[PDB]
Amino acid sequence: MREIVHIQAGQCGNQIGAKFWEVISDEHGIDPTGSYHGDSDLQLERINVYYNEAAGNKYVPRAILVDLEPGTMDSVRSGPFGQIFRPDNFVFGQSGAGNNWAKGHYTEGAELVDSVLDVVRKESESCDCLQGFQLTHSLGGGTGSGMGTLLISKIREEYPDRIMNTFSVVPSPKVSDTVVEPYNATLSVHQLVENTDETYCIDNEALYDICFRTLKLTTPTYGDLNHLVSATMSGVTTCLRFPGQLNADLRKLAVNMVPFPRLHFFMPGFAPLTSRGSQQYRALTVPELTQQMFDAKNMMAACDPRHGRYLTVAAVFRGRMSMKEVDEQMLNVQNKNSSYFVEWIPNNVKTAVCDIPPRGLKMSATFIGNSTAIQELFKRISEQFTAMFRRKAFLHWYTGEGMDEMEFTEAESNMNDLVSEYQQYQDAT
Amino acid sequence: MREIVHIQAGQCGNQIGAKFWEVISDEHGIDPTGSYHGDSDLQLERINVYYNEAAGNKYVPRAILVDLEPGTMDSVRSGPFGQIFRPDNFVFGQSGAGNNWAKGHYTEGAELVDSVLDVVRKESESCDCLQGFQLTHSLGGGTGSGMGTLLISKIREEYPDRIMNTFSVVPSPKVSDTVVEPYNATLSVHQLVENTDETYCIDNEALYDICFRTLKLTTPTYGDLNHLVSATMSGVTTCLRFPGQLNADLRKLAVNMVPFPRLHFFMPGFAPLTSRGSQQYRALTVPELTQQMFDAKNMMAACDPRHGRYLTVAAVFRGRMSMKEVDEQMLNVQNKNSSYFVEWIPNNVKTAVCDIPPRGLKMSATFIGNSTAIQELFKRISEQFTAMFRRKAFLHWYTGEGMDEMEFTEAESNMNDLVSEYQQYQDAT
Amino acid sequence: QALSNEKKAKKVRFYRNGDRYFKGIVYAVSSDRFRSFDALLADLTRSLSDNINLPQGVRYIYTIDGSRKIGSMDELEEGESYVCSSDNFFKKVEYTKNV
Ligand SMILES: Nc1nc2c(ncn2[C@@H]2O[C@H](COP(=O)(O)OP(=O)(O)O)[C@@H](O)[C@H]2O)c(=O)[nH]1
Ligand SMILES: Nc1nc2c(ncn2[C@@H]2O[C@H](COP(=O)(O)OP(=O)(O)O)[C@@H](O)[C@H]2O)c(=O)[nH]1
Repeated sequence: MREIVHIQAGQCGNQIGAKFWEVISDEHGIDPTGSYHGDSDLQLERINVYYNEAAGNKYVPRAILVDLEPGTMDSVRSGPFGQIFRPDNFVFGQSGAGNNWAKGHYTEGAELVDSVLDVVRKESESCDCLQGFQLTHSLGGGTGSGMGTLLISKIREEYPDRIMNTFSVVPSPKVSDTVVEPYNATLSVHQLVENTDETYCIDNEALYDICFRTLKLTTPTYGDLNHLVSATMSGVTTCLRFPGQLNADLRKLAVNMVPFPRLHFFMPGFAPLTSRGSQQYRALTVPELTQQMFDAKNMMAACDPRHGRYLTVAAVFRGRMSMKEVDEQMLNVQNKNSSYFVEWIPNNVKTAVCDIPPRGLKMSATFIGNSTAIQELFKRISEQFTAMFRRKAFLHWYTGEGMDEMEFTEAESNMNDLVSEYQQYQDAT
Repeated sequence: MREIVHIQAGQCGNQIGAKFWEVISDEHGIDPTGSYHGDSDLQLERINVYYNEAAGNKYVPRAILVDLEPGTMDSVRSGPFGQIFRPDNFVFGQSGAGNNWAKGHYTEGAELVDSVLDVVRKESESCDCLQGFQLTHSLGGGTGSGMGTLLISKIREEYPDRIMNTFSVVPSPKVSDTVVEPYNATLSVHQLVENTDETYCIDNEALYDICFRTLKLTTPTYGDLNHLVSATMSGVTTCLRFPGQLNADLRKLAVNMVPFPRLHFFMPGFAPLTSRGSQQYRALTVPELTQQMFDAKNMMAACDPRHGRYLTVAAVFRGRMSMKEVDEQMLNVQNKNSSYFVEWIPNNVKTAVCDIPPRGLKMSATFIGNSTAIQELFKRISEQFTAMFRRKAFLHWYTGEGMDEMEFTEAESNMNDLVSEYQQYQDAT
Repeated sequence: QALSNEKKAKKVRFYRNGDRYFKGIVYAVSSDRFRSFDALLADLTRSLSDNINLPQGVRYIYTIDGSRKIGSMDELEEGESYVCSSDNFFKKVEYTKNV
């Protein structure tokens, strides 16, 4: 039971997912053919959460792949672990997004969403007891922001109680991959605050720093950046796929991390992260995993947590370890750092301990932290939105697709209704 | 006992039958010479239904082949499994149909039907206990529509209690193989509603979609289209040729599917239909066979069943399977789809389970469904008939063969008496 | 002036003739995308008929009532649905019910 349907969208959502299913297959021991080559029987006990058993002892992923041009789906099926996906799940159109939200959500999104939901409904009626979905997209482009938020608004009308978490890629503050990325992010957060349950904000700029300052990589390609995100995605549901001492899932984190139904934007973090030649000058103990999570140089969003306050903090530990050693380190970082946590929530640290480590290490952790330091992330989108909208530039590519200015005004007013909440609950008593 | 006499007619009725006897011979293990090369003794137990044992352990088919020109019979005897038919059964004339119903039913039909019925009467007096006939023709051409309906009107005067089922090929809505195909279909349904017991309506357009959307064939020739019809023809009588758990035949389907003696036009459907490279990404279970039958992209008539209501539904399963697993899937598709079935018939699903699969698969099904969604099929014939008849065009090729306008008026009035019944019983209570 | 003449898309709906089970896809009808009325019928070809409707294709667009054959694109308006037919004969069913 408790199955998860995986949905991908856009160019970035595929290349995270094409690395994500390479990590899941190595934890459960799946070849690129689709057979099984494990050693212990714990890998086949909970195999139904990400895999459907096909005929002939082959396991295929429960993945749904969406794009508007076939240029990125052609590289996914031809790469490694690309023969494992079912060929019916590759749903793709011929027009293309054009790096445009209006062509992703209104014009070419409507011609495709009736064919995608024939695959979502078929996979959801095949599972025994559905846990909840998950989505991998990016707020910068057109398909991951237009087609990605269109799928959530149609799913939530059909499944109003299942959880729905998105692994978004929030655009970096310094460099800009897209000229119109403030428009594609402002018109997407307006959809995510009313239709999701929890959201993982990831910045590209915070991932280039970890590969440069912490891991000391010379030439980090996207095979090295997306490998860190896929370790965090598996690290959230790792208490659902393996037996543990204190178990969690996608529902217990949606209760213990979200106190108000609009404040559900997180920031992720993985530990341990050692360099190539510095993984022998280090002891792998629980007080080493603790003091590597909470510092600012290990976050995945480009925002220092010292500017704000933590509301809720989740720490998902993996591997065999003493529970006294975990329950003391989480307490010690809460007493001495008593200003950076919040006052009106006592004991705001959630602990989850699994048993099976990732392939290669001895123990590992995963940091899922909420904060009011992401109000700096929504000031920079809202400042760059109002800098472009007051001249009404890059607007005839949006108005020409059947859109008015009131769509923008209610989008930016919703974001300033979100900034006035993180500033409100930061200064409570 | 329970023998079946097979009758073919026209160009299309031969090339379905010449593929049909290639599938029956592979289930019973018959070489193209006519000998036997089986392995188990279950293939010779019920061999008498489609075969007469000749002298020297050779089995010849009980087939009667009718045409008006020798151009198509020359290709049947020269192809594979063409040496198996008896040379006396090739009854053919020298004139030719001319793609004309009046030359098929009145002028050249009368010069041939006295020679065909010398072969029908000889084969029917040689069987022990006759079950019923079957016919393969097409409503578009001249021989399959004129000579084909003339044989039924002469048989029913001689055998008033034996069943008589026709595998017609109803013309497609979009393209048109024949200019006068509304005349050859309107003047044939008027004969079939008074002289048959059940009729399988098959459209060509719904078979091109299955070879393009479901099987993913690049170049589907008629060897690939007629192979699907021949699998459905054998799938109806497959509970008569092999032992089973819940047995059916051509009589139990004629009782459980036909509630009124004018409503006997069906739509067929076969399952499973896998692609060439997608037959490994699929589990062959009973809930996979169920949800592949009832959707609209697997029918063989060009009409969506969602436009109307199912009166009766037959599902003939093949292969070893649990009866609890079949009796629950048929119930589950009846409770949740409670609007698309009819109200005044409770438990309108007929189940038949055989034991021996087709050659190559592990289990298979066959869908024999009645619906009021075929009223769209008779609106399009009646609209195209009245569009051509009100100008009285293409009429001197019919009136010149001894025919009046009252033959047409009582034909089209009978069809609108058929459309006013499917609209009547769709909105009952 | 730089804020130009407000190139806007009409949000119109296109039902298809006879098919009672259809909703109508909202198009971006604008003066930028279709220079002539005859170019609008070309986009109606692929996105209305898929398997079962319209053998003659897309010829005669009627009103939602309908009693007026639509002329140029200036005969259209903003925010009204339309029925797309392909013959001189018009089928009178309830199109705009249950949008
Ligand atoms: N982390 C990561 N981000 C990527 C990758 N490829 C593209 N992106 C991000 O995707 C965004 C560009 O949008 P795009 O992927 O083309 O989406 P689309 O235009 O909607 O199809 C930028 O924010 C890029 O940083 C990748 O391999 N890894
Ligand atoms: N499925 C199928 N239909 C066929 C085939 N050959 C002809 N037809 C159909 O037969 C009709 C044409 O009539 P025809 O076969 O010549 O019959 P006749 O004119 O009465 O001898 C059309 O509806 C064709 O689609 C075939 O091999 N397979």
